[PDB]
Amino acid sequence: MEQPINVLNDFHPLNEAGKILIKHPSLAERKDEDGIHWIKSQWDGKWYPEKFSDYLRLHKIVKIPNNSDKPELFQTYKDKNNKRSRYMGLPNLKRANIKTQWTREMVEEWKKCRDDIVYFAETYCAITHIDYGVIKVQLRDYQRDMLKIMSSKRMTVCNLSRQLGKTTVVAIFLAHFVCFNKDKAVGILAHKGSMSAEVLDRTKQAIELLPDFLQPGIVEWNKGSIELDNGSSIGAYASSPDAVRGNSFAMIYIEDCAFIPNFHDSWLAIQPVISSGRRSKIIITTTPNGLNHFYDIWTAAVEGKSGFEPYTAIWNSVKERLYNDEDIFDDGWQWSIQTINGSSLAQFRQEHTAAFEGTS
Ligand SMILES: Nc1ncnc2c1ncn2[C@@H]1O[C@H](COP(=O)(O)OP(=O)(O)O)[C@@H](O)[C@H]1O
Repeated sequence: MEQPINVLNDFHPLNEAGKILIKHPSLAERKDEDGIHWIKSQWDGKWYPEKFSDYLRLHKIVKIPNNSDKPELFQTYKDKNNKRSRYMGLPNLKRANIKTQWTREMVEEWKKCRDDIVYFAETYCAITHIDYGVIKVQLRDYQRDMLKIMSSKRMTVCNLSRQLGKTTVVAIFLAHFVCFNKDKAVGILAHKGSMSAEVLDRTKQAIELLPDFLQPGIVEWNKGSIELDNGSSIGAYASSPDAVRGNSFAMIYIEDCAFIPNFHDSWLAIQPVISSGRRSKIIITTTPNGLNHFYDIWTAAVEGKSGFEPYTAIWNSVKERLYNDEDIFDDGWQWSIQTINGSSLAQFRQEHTAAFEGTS
């Protein structure tokens, strides 16, 4: 008699010791509904089609309609043929302080966007599909959750894994913040100034695609900063105490925090910003880098010893990873095995499970 009767013959590197971190897909619940077979994921308790083709089939592909002829259709309208209303002859950008008359429906739609960030994202924001092109973005569950937390909490710290598409959500969040709030100065901080310029560029792209009624008039449009007619702005900087002390930000966004050398002095300088009577917002996102400064920030948040709300999302947040090479749902069994085998458990734990190398 070899291994017992009812013991699965498939093993996974992640279950390297008595601890089952990933359950075999054959043990999951299954059901038939809507004419197809479904399997329940162990990661979120949600149902997924057995076939990747159906997973793709069930997603809506809607292009961002190009409408520059019918104002009545204000939701998709952008007056780019009339370069008089344009900024620097730019067809996608709206000109500042331009007197415009609105209808009742337009005011309500604008308010709806101001108060429902998720609705704003999936109705007026996009991503570039490989073959379909520029279409409206359908947020991943973690992106929807992240957007909601960043908007509802004054300070948020996100411990994320790599390649989750987080820049897309950050861009939408910043675009939303400056478009629906007045006189708010936003500062983007990163290890290198070039990194912050990239975040700013992604945010500029989102604003550019917005219809006339949602897009604020453009006052300034540089590679290092922008200013809108509502008085809000965004600037890209290299993290340092001087960058923090040198401006009065309503919001500071820090990119890849755990990989910023000597961040401690920047963190120190941010304490007065946090405790200021102006109630500034602070958003931090990063993947782990051992037991350094970020580990301390994260731990305080998780233990409730700071004003920061913690948020985390790991590798299984990207659902395409839950289908194998034969386009069959396997809850990420194969993807994780190949990723670990192609690197190592240590690298996978840090890079994809958001674990802190600096062991407990
Ligand atoms: N909800 C989504 N639906 C479809 N594609 C997405 C989504 N979020 C991100 N992406 C795509 O993932 C790609 C890489 O993500 P990006 O936003 O650059 O962040 P990161 O580089 O950290 O993954 C982008 O080209 C983007 O089009």
